[PDB]
Amino acid sequence: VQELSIERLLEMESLVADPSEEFQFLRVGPDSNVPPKFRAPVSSLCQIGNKQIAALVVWARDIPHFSQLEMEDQILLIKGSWNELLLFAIAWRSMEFLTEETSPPQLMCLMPGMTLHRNSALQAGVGQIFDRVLSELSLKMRTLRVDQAEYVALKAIILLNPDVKGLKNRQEVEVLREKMFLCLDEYCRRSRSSEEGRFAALLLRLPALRSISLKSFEHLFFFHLVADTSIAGYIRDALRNHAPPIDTN
Amino acid sequence: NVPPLTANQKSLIARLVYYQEGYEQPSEEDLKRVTQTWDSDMPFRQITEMTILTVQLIVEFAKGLPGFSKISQSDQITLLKACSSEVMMLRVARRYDAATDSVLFANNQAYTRDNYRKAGMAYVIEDLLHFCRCMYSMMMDNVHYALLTAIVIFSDRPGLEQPSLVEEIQRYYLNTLRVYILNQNSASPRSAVIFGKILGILTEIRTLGMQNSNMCISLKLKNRKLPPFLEEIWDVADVA
Ligand SMILES: C/C=C/CC/C=C\CC/C=C/CCCCCCC(=O)OC[C@H](COP(=O)(O)OCCN)OC(=O)CCCCCCC/C=C/C/C=C/CCC
Ligand SMILES: COc1cccc(C(=O)NN(C(=O)c2cccnc2OC)C(C)(C)C)c1C
Ligand SMILES: [Mg+2]
Repeated sequence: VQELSIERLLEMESLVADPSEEFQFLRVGPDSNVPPKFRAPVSSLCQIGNKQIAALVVWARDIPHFSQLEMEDQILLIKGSWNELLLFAIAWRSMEFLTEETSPPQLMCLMPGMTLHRNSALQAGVGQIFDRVLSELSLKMRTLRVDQAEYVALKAIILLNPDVKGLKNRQEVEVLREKMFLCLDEYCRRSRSSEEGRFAALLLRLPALRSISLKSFEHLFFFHLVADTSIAGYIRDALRNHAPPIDTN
Repeated sequence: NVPPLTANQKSLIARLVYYQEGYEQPSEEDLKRVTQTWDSDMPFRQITEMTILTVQLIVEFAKGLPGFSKISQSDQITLLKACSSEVMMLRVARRYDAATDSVLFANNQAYTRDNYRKAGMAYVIEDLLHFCRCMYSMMMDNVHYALLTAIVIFSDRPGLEQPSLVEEIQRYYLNTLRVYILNQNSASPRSAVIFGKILGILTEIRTLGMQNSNMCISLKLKNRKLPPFLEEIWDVADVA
């Protein structure tokens, strides 16, 4: 029995998952309105998303007191957070590729080996989402000087959402999110004592992340890239069958 | 002990609760005017007519809000367009009756399960009722609710000319809510929890505001007549 804290969540970032089992959360599918010329690139990007979705489930599973939740609720929390947690990780990685400290940012870190260029997003018609990710999230967190402790705490608050529809034990999810609110306020008060609006400033990025996440689904569903009928089952099988994370000493 | 509320913050709280109570209920004179503009189409009319009236009350509340005059006219319309649907979700959720598990709007004829099922939007009311039950469990007083409403209006929206200015105005209401929760709870550790759960509503009303935009587009595709004031305030495209 361990305590849900920022210190434990920081240790969980070092753990790397073995994605030996792959689940097709995002796939091109038949009769795709994606032009065939760009169909192979979109499929590649979907397989990259699926890998990061799989590593996201392994991370959520080892969060303290997350396994003690009902398996129905564990599926619902990951089902309603994977898109927002993906964009939040993309924005966190994209902070390094920012221009300077009047041209808009041009690079976005899909993955450590990936940068999606702004012109490619404009051709795909997702340039508006592209810029919001880099401005409302990446650039704002650089201005807010967000460290990894606050970043991993916001990740837990995004996942542990008691307002998820269909939960069996809502109040069990509340206690975990309420504990993360206490951990976040304590870190903001001892580190940056002068900044008294930082606790709200960090949390004000979550509504911005939601609006961006919902807009991504509109493009994802318009191109029939999501298999929503099978996502709930993939998380169930990933929570049970995926191997424990590898550790870096 | 606990940092107290300043004279500016105590007056702002008293001002917000004062005017939000005046716009809780629509005016009887404006009640009959919006109906004279335009198979029964009665459930769809009552829901839209009450939405027009309540949105009009939201704009009047937002225009008389401290800081709304400091921003440009183009930024005023941008904030009014975005917060209209989301504040509507707070107005309706504020009138949730736990005993009957429904929305009691005194009129009690628009926001009902029966009118939404007859208007074809049977799936929508259950998503609204879930947000009503979730927000009802928070037990916000009129101060939490009024300060939250102002925080919604001065939120960072896409297409703002002066985002740094609106952010300073929003922070002026956030700190009022923060100190109010501190004095209310005697600086107990739970002050951040109550302050955090209120800020969590900002995230959830983004989804409901997005569902309203998708519903307005679906109604425009099915050739169902949406009122003109609601089509302009939310930028509903005349789509085929
Ligand atoms: C939150 C989850 C994140 C995981 C995202 C990973 C994979 C999902 C797919 C993402 C695609 C981003 C676009 C990358 C460029 C693709 C190559 C390209 O130039 O296509 C142009 C084409 C123009 O065609 P056309 O103009 O119709 O045809 C022209 C003539 N044939 O565009 C297309 O063919 C359609 C592409 C479908 C894009 C779906 C966007 C969904 C985005 C989700 C979140 C990511 C946001 C960052 C975006 C940069
Ligand atoms: C999740 O809840 C949703 C989701 C999607 C659409 C609606 C809706 O019914 N919206 N409409 C209203 O009149 C209305 C009623 C109550 C409150 N807010 C409203 O609008 C902001 C239409 C203009 C008729 C579409 C609602 C209530
Ligand atoms: Mg006022």
